[PDB]
Formats: sequence, C-alpha cells, structure tokens
Amino acid sequence: VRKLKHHEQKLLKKVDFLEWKQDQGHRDTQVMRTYHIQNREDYHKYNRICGDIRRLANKLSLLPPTDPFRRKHEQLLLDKLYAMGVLTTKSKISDLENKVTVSAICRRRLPVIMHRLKMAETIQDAVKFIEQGHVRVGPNLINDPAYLVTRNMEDYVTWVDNSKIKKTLLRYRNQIDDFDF
Amino acid sequence: GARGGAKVVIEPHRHAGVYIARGKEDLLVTKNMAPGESVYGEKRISVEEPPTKVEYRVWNPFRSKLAAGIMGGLDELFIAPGKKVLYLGAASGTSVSHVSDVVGPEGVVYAVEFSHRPGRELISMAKKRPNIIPIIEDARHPQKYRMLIGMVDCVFADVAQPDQARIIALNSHMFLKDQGGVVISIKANCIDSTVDAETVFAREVQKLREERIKPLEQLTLEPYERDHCIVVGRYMRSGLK
Amino acid sequence: GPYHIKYAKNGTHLLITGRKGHVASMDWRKGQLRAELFLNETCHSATYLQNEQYFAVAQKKYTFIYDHEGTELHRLKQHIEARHLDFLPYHYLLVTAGETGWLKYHDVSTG
Amino acid sequence: SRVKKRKKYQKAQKKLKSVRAVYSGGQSGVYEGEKTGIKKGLTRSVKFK
Amino acid sequence: HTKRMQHVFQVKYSMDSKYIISGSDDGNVRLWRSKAWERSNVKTTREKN
Amino acid sequence: LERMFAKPFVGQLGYGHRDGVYAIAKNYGSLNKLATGSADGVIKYWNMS
Amino acid sequence: DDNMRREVQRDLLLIKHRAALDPKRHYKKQRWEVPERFAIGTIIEDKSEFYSSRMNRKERKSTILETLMGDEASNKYFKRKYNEIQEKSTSGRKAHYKKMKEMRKKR
Amino acid sequence: GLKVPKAVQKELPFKSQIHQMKPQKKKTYMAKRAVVLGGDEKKARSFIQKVLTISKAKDSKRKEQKASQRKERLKKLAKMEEEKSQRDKEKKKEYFAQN
Amino acid sequence: AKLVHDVQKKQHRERSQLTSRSRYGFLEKHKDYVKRAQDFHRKQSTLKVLREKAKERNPDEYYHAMHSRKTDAKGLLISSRHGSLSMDQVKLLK
Amino acid sequence: TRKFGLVKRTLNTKKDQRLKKNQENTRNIPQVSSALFFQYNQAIKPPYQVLIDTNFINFSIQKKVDIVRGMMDCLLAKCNPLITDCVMAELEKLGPKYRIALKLARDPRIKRLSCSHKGTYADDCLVHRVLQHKCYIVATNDAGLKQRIRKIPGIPLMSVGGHAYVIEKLPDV
Amino acid sequence: DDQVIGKARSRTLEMRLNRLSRVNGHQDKINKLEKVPMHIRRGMIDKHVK
RNA sequence: AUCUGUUUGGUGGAACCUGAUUAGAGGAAACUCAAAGAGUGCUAUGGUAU
Ligand SMILES: [Zn+2]
Repeated sequence: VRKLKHHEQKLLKKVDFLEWKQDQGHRDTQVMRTYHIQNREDYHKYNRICGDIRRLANKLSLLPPTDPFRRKHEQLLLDKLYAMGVLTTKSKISDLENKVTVSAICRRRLPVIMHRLKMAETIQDAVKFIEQGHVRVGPNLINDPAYLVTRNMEDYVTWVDNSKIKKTLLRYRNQIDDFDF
Repeated sequence: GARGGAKVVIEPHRHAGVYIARGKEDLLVTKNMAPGESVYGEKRISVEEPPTKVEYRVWNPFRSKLAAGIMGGLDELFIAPGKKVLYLGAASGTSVSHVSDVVGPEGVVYAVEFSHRPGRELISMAKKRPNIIPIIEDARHPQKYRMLIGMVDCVFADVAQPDQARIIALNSHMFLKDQGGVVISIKANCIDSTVDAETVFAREVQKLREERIKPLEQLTLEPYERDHCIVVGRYMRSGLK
Repeated sequence: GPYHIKYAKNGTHLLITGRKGHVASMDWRKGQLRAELFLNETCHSATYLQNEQYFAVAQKKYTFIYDHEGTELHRLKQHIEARHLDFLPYHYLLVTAGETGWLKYHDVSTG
Repeated sequence: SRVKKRKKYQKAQKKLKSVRAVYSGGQSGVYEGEKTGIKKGLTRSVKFK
Repeated sequence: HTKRMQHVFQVKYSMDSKYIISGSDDGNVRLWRSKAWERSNVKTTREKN
Repeated sequence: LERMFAKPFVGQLGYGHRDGVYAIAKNYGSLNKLATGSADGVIKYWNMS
Repeated sequence: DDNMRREVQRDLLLIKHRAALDPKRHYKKQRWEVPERFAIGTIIEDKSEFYSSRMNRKERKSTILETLMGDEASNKYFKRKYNEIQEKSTSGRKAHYKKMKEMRKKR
Repeated sequence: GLKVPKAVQKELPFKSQIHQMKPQKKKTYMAKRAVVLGGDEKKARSFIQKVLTISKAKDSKRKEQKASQRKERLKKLAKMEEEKSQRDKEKKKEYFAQN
Repeated sequence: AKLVHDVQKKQHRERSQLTSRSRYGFLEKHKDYVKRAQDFHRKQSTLKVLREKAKERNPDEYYHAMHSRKTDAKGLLISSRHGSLSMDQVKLLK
Repeated sequence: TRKFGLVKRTLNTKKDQRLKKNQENTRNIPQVSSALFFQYNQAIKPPYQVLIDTNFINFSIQKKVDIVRGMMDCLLAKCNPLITDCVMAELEKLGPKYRIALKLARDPRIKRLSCSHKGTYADDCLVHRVLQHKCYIVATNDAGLKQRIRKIPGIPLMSVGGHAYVIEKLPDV
Repeated sequence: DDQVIGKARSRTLEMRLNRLSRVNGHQDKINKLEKVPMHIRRGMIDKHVK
C-alpha cells in the first residue's frame, strides 16, 4: 500500500498488512535465518519442548525451597540439559526459565556445530555438505541437517574417509597419503 | 603568490557553479561567460579542454561581499545554475558579473541600479553578458520596473541605505517566489552609526521576520570586511512558524 | 493434482492449488506468472485477499498468507486444519472452517 | 607593572586571532589568494533555530 | 474557549458569515472560524462535491 | 474527520487593547473592517485582513 | 582520462602534501582526496600587472613540479631537512648494531 | 622483529598463517624488461620522495605534540573532576541534614 | 611548588660508562632497561598466543581458499611475490 | 539443476523496506561573535536593550520596583525593556490572579518583539535570541534560566533581589 | 514457610520482597504498574470501584 | 661493487584491541518482470452544469 497521508493514517492507526501481533515479532523467521532451518515447523517443535521445560521449572519453583524433591529434580534437569548442550552452565536454577530458548537447541544442530568447529566457513555452506554426504558422526553418515549433537558426540564429528573435502585439507598441507584412501 | 604562468588545479566547490583553484594558494573562481576579457581586471585562469580553451575568472573577496560570504562558509546560497536572480544595488559589474557567471547561460540576472554614472558601465558590461537585464531605476519603487522583471528564484540585496528593510520587502513581495531565497548584505554604519553593530544586525533581522521572511542564517564577513554581516533567509509566505 | 481454482474478484488473476502442494498465482490473460510455490505439504484451498497482491493457502494444519511474489507474511496459528477459505471483500474478513467444526473470522487489516 | 600589562595585552591579541578572525585593514597589495587555503566542507556560520 | 480568554463581553460576525470576532476583558480581540472544520481556500469541484 | 480538522482559532488583531474590550462595532458595508474600544478610553480601527 | 599521466599524478601528490613544501606557510588542516573531476590551468595576468605579478617565459614550465625544483632556496632546504631526517631514522638501526659488535672485537 | 619458530609456524590454523615472503634470486624476465626513465625524470622522482619524507615527519611530530598536551590536560581535568566530586558530596550532606 | 627551595629541585647529572669497559657499549640505565623488558614481553606474549592457536587447531577445518593457496615442502606457506605468461603474450612483449 | 540448502522464502524484518522501521533508514562550527573579546562584551554600550522574563515582572510587583525606574536606577543608563510574544503569552496564560502583571506588562514604554516559533515556552526563545545576537541583557529570576545564561559568555544577566535590581555580568558599572 | 505451596508461595515471596524494597528503593522504580491499554484499564477500575 | 640500509611507492595482511554486519561478500547484462519513495510536466477551469 502507498504511504498513507496524514489524515488517512490517523483513521488507520492499527492497519498493518505485514506485521501482526500473533506473529510474535517474526521470532519464527529470525531464528530460522540465523541458523538456516529448512522445515517451517522445526522452530515450533523446539518451542514446544522449551515451553515444557519452563512449565516444569515453574512447578518446581512453587514447591517449598528446602524440599528434597525440589532440589533433586531441578539438579537432574540441569545436568540433562547441560549434557545435551542446551545449557552452558549448571550453576543457577534461574537459567531454566531465562536461558532455555529455541536458539539454544538450534545451536546444537549439526550445521552450526561444524561452523563453530570451523569445518565450514558458514552455516549455509555447512548445510550443503551434509546434503552432499560429506559429514559423519561416528561411523554413520548423516544427511539430516537437524541432527542434534550432544556434548559427548561433538568429538566424533568428522569428514567421510574418501570425501573430496578431506583430500583438499591434506593436499593443502602436502600431507595426502594415498594408502589410506 | 598567484603569479602569471603558475599552473593550478581547478576543482568544484560545494556550491554548484563555483570552483576552487588549488596550488600553493587557493582561489575562488567562477567560469567565464564572455571569455578573453576581464571586467574589473581580475586574474583569469585558462584551461584547455577537448581542443576548446575555456577560461575562468578569479573572485576577489575583498571586492565583492558575496565572495566573502563563500569564504566564511555560508551553508545555503540560493544562487545556483539555472535560477533567476534579482540583484539590487548593482553598482557595476564587479559582483554582478560573477553572479551572472554562476547562474549560467540558462539563468538570468536583473541588475538594479539608481545612479547613472555607474549605470552606463553596467549597461556596457551587460552587452557582453546576454543573461543580465540592467535596470537603471530606483529600487525604492519596484512598481516603476514591474514590466521588466518576472518571477525570481532568489533576491540578493547589497543596497547601502538606512531603509533597505523596506526595499527588500517590496521587491520580494512583487517578484520573489514562495519558498524563494533572500540574501542581504548589512553595513551597520550605514543604517545607524550611533549604536553598535550587533544591535543593528539584531534590529535588521527583526524587520525581516515582520516582513514574512524567515532568516535561516547570519554570517559576519571578517576579516575581509569590518562591521558587515550577510543574512540568508527564505521567503515563507505561508507561515514562518 | 487434483487442482482447486479460484479467480480474483475482478477476474484478472487466477490461483490454482494442487493437492500435493503446488500453488501458483498468475495473470492468465497475458500468461504472466506472479508466484509459484512448491510447498511439500497437502494444500486444500486458496483464495485472494483484498487484491491479487496477497493470497491465503490452507495447508496441512495451518493457513498461510503469502505476498504477490510468493514470500510468506504470516502463519495463522489460530486456524487449525482449515479446508475452506473465503474472503468478505468489503469487511476485509478472512473466513475458515474445517475438521474442527470451528468458524473463524480473521481481519486481514488489523490481524 | 606597565611593561607587564603591555606584554600581556599584545600576547592576548595573538590568541584572539586563533579563536576568531579579526579585521586587519583589509587587502594589502595584489590579491594573492587565500594563503591558508579553502575548506569546501566547513561552515563557520551561525544558524537560527 | 481559550485559557487566555477571560470574560467575553462582545461577539460579532464577519459580514460573509464565515468568521467570529470576540472581545474579552484581557485586552485582546480574537478571530474565530464559524465552522471549525471549514477552510477559506477555493476548492476544486471534486473537493466541493 | 470533522473533529481532527476542527481548528477554529485563526489569530488575534494586532497586540490588542491595554484594558478590557467592551464595545465592538462592525462596518456593515465593508468585509474586512472593525472598530473596537476599551475601558482605557482608546478606540481603534482595524484591518482584519 | 584513465591514463592518469604521471606528470598530472605528481602535481596532485604535490598538493596533498603542500604543508611541507615551505617551512613558513602552515596552511589549514584538510584532507583533499583526489576529486573525480578536475582540470589543470594556467593563470593569465592582467596587462597592468606586468611588473608585479608576471612570470618570465624561461621561468614558466608546463608543470608545477618543474617550477618548484627550478627554485634554489627550496631545493637547498629539502636537502638539509631530508638529510637530517635520515640521521634521525638511521639512529640505532642495523648499521649502528654492527659497530657495537665490532668494538668488542679487539681491532 | 619477532621470528616465529618453524615448528610453531608449520602447524597454524588457516586463518592465522603468517605470510613470509622469500626473496627472488633468479632474475625474472619482466625485471629484465622494464624501462626506467633516467636523467630529467630521475630528478623528478627523487624530489617527490624528498617531499613526502618531510611531510610524514612533520605530521608524525605534530601528532606526537597533540598526545603530549593531551596527557597534561587530562591530568588537569581529573583534578577539576575531583574538586567537583568531593564538593558534590558536601552539598548532599548539607541538604539531607535538613531532610 | 609550595615551601620548596629551588636548590632542592636541582638536576642530578647522570654518569657514563667506565673507560675500561668502553668497548662493551653504553651503560644502560633504568629507562634503558624498561625498553628491553617491555619489548621482550610483547614478543613473548604474541609468541605464546601463536603456540596456543597451534595446539587448538582443528585438523578438519576447511576453507574454500585452500585450492588457490599453496604451501612449502618445509610446511610453511608459499606466497607469490606479486599478486605465467601465455605464448601469445610473450611474443608481443618480445 | 537444483540448488542445495533450499529454504522457504519468508519476510526478512531487518532488511525489508516495506516495514516502517527499515523504511526510515557539512560540519558546522558557529563563529565566535566579533563583539566578544574573550569574556568581555565590548559591543554592548548604553542605552541597553533588556529582555524581560515572566518571573521578572511578577517579582517586580512583589517589591514595588517600577520596571523602567529600577533598570534606569540599576545601570545608570536608559534601558529599553523588550517583551517577546512568548513572555506575553505566558502572562496571559497565568490566569485572573496575575492580571496586575499583564496590565503593567502592556505599558507603552515596554516595546514588543514578534516571534516565529510555534511553542510558547519562553525560556528557549530567550536563549536562542541571546546566542544569535550579543546585544541584549536578560532580566530574569528563574534559577534554571540564569544558569543557562551564565554559560553563554558575554550575556549580562539582571535579576530582582532585595529592594532593587542587580546586574551580574556587566563590567560598565 | 516450608508448608506453603502453590500460588500463595509465589504471592507471599513477592509481597515480602516489595516491603523490604520500599524503604530504600525509589518509588518510581520499585513499583511499576503492568502495561494495559487505555480502554481496558478504565474498565477494570470502574468495575472494581463498583 | 659476493658495498651499504634508511626513505618513498607497490605487493602481503600474523597476534591483540576496537567498530559494524551476519540464511558470507560480490560482480555483469535489459525495449525483462515486479513492490514501493521524491520531484517535475500537463487548462488541471460546472461556486451551483447546454
Ligand atoms: Zn518567541
């Protein structure tokens, strides 16, 4: 629509064809762009998990502070998330409500972890390599760019043995050994 | 400093139609409409361009007050290429010729003068510059030459009279366009020698606001001139608020 | 296939939605394609909003509003499994119904 | 005391030139251009608000 | 009304019926529009209709 | 629209009177003329244009 | 033109750094990146300025650099100043280091 | 200047690999080809070198001058800031003595 | 300066190297020593960082620039001095 | 041929022009007045032009000090009082209680200055005028305004205190 | 304090914390009414006063 | 010169630190297709309609 004149704007203050309140600020698209998610419902599946963690954290909070059950379950929930890598630190219990976010789960996706491990220059580039079958976690080749890598599994992410990518790395350093391949 | 055979680098000024000639010294220069001659003996710069030989004229701030305005850094000049300008108080071609240079062949200048002895010289310079309309008539009575002036994009007034505030208003009402420019050169001795310079400038600005001219800026012309200031304003007929 | 077709109110533009998820918006007289989406989902129906610039598509579980070029603008979370779409042009109201048996009116202008 | 105030004043005149321009009689001799150069992108001008 | 108006003692119309002249005891004579939403400019035929 | 365009005040005549205005007379033959008087004893003739 | 004749290039490089040409001038502060449209011109004096502000043809040169080096005072000044800077820049450098290691040798 | 050991140099990440340039010893054909304008132009190539050397040193000295007066001035200001700070505390004790 | 004589603020002249040791060089003073200590620590600080970067290097790091770039048999990077001529180009040059 | 890493097209808030937030997106150094020799205003000479602030008229009535006499007594010179339209607007705006102030403020000796800015805030108007022209004395008792005028160099500042006016930054006294 | 559970424990803690804050914390910042649109809030106040 | 080694310009851009940006950054073509912004031109003329 053309830029509204002064008198039209006053009579049409709330009209917005491109931003609605139910969109929640397009937090959907923004997080998808940063981490290059391809399935439009992957954010909302992550969100529903984040909500359930937050629901339990509240229900634990309302329980009395000295209760052994409260302390036990909260510690278990902190360790589990930290092991997954969603939570960077296990110290403060407020992190369950403040620092549990969809972006936290997204950052553990295989495309991003390669980018942090510098196996790729960019997230978009790293996604292409997964779809090309160059990336393995352990001895299993992975073509799904939504593989959530736990902290312990992050050590086993590596190129495939015969990948052309692996040959360029060794060739660039003049360390290519053709017996291995 | 700027001797005869010395070479210089000509580059454009921030204001359109004005150029700077760099070197050991910097000179404000405007392109010559009538090449091969000087109107008041200024230095000229000749440039070969593909080849035709273009010529430039040096603009001396100590002789023309408008040039002193450029040197001090006036933010806005409504004198620009392709704009009609009404020059009141055109004693001779010392400054009108330079104003004629800036507007270009497309624009025009209406030079208004009262005394006849300089008028004869103003006509003589005018013949060399086709885009100058010389009006040898009293600027206090704009009606006498209404046939000879159309709409003008800006009004420049260098008239040295105590009642210049009335001269600027009457000419602006008849000929200046809405949202048009007004540039005035004020000499405090001429208006009121009894009182200090600042009061006259403050007093003069008030008259312009009364006359529906919104003052945008005032600049003092030192060190080139003492007791002078150039006030640039916009003629806001609709409202000054 | 199969394909569901809805013309614009003034008849200048055509919107076809394949069942397997092929949505195309075009100007059929001059043979100009405005947008073509290959959503890998089950599309049921689509309609033009106030003009050809925007159109709505009833996908598997949510209705989506799209731009003239095919860029998504909103995901209507409140509309669930809409199977029929209609637009009241003067009221700027979008209407939906489906397996939930809920009739939902949505104001395009205010959202 | 007189000598010290003489030198204090002449020193003050020098500083005033740095703060602002001061009229110094105008032009002396042929106009040789602006010795210290022209700045295209600076306005020393006072704007009404 | 206006906070600067203090006691209306005289009210009159312009002879064209478009304006109101008011005189208070504060010492000012004010001008008002007879119809606040109307404007005095000549309107194009499309405006008028 | 009528409300947000309702701008009745247009202005005031000059600087007004020293004391309150108690007598206003309009010229019934001329549109833009007015005569006013104040308790100070002064009477003025205005050009409303 | 893209040819950017070296005579023209040196002229503009001699105006970006004009503050150092003469030790008594001390111009204002400005940057002067090379403009994308400029021209080179020669001043033409008035006939009334024959004695005051006119240059002799033998002194006239096609380029500013030609006239500047033609001067003898400035040419002398740069030789003095440039040599002084070299002494400042060459103090304590490799040549100095070798001497200190040479004295430690008995001869 | 620092000389990185080759063992550390060899095993460096691609982003941080120091570019060390080896000197050329076999004369390149282009090096044997290029023509150098001598005589008059030599006098016009030294001179520009002489001018630029003065201009840098002049700027590099004036820049050091600004940093010298920058230090003395801020020391003067921090004293003024200290006076306005302690006196600010005094006023807020006198005021809240009333309240 | 308050309650201080000018005699109190007298420059203490600073000595020179002995003649017997004159071969070795200039007797360093505290200001001279400070320049050495800072210089060594500045280099050592960077050299420590480079060693740490070597230790944490990921062998699998891949950058598309690896194709254009080349390395030495010693393992050090090779970089072109200015950054081959076809026969047609050579014929014109000759 | 198909491209890899295909993603659904969606509205990009940060870079889309149509959205309002993205749609929206010669240095000047004012000359130091030639009328000022460091901190001494050489241009100001008798008779003086004085700008009246709204508080000044009220406090003048408080102490039974006539505007013309109090000035002409304080500076030993003819003073030309000036009341701007903003100051008059504020006085009218005060209400019936301050009607005495309005009638004195309209004394014909007190000249009037037209103004060309929408707001009626007088403090800003006076501060702008003194900055442009260094030819006015500011007559005010407001604490906020006086401190602003003090920072501006060479602006004599007049106030009403005790039994008569007081002038601060005017050497000729 | 050990027995109390549910909303009462959440409301109890907030009431205690505010009370301690009022002594030293500035009135503007300690207590901030939640943002509600114009038309709604007059509705809530009018009914509540009723 | 198996002399010397500072400076100017060009090539290259390790570490630290700072700033901005981020589905990495660009480039070329046009009687191509769209969505917007600014200015300008045109008797642009029913105050109550032959
Ligand atoms: Zn005002």
